[PDB]
Amino acid sequence: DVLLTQTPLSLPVNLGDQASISCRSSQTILHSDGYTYLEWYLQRPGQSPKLLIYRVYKRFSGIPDRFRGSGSGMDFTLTISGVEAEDLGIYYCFQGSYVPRTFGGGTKLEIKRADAAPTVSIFPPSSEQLTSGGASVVCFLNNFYPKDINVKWKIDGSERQNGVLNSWTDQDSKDSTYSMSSTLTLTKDEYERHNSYTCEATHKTSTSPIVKSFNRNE
Amino acid sequence: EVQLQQSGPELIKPGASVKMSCEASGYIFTEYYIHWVKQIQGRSLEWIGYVHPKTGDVIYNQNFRGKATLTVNRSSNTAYMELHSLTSEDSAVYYCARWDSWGQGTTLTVSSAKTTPPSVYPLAPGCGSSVTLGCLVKGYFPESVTVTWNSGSLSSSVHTFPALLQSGLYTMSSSVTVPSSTWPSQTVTCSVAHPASSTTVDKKLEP
Repeated sequence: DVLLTQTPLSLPVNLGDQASISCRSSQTILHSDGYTYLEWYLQRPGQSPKLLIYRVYKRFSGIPDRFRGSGSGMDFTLTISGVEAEDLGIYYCFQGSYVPRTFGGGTKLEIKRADAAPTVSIFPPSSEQLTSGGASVVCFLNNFYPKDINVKWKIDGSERQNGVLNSWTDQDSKDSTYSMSSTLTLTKDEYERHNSYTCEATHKTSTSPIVKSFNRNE
Repeated sequence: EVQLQQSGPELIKPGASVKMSCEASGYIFTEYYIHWVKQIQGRSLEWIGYVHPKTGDVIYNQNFRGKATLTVNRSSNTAYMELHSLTSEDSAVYYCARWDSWGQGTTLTVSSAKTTPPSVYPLAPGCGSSVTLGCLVKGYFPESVTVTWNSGSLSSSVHTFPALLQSGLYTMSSSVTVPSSTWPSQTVTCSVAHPASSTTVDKKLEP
């Protein structure tokens, strides 16, 4: 089978600047009929992949001229100049010269912006929830940049790791920030044996963590 | 113009089979190939095969031999793919695609767990000046759910956090940030829709 390898895996780029994506194949994509069936696709979040380029360079109808494809043999390149906000997504290369047909692993385009500290909101377990015998403490870490962030839970001043689950959003299409939700799930009995619950957000925007807490007796 | 309409999402027991459809319209069905593609976790793409529509001949990816069976119904402009002996590894989004256009995809979940309706709990600030509200959607199966805030009037200031697994079931949340002026002077409501269980839950968040 012919393997397609894309570099880089994630391409952070400023808007208006030029982005270049590499696609290298283990074998030559030149088919015996003289053609090279290499294609480029874009998949925006929540949508199906859409065709950008086919036969190495030919732009699909309705594709702006800032997308340009080039290459031959085993080396191919997709160039975007300059990047617009609607170009956010994952770019794949694809060969149709062999059986089986294969895709690249994908290149995630990322829009660069100024650093932003997260907005941290902590939520005690809803009273509706305690009837089930469990308690989930929710912490939202919204609209921060860059995407690398760390959350730490504390119960009565001591770090808690059991029962913590985290979910990260993709890059926001409007302000280019990232958000994160952290949930500490305990039993109702354990939740009521403790007073203070703390959500600590460690981000590169400060050497000190952002601390949001509440006291169960309040 | 060209359009491929795929069948709805599927929840199938392990070891059973399933057949998904791909209805084409807006062109001559016998003129263009219909490929089938598998996407893992919304990223890794794998080409399964295509079918010669007129002659019914099929070209397969050898890795999917014995796993997928591609057919067409020339009369109804529909392509079919049948997946046999399903395992949890077959859980993915399956696309049918012309060289020109792709289908919206068919989500397949392979699990013995049955459809589970979600528990919904409000997230209101405890006892500046933007206020962040939320709704926790916990313990549902399978994907997916949709959390709509104020009938969609609030969309820009919403964060939809992707679902994670928790004790074999899915858990997701959704936040909305509004001016402290808006709430609780005016009503803020999250609407959780879980089509797999035919469930709609509306929560009016209270201070």
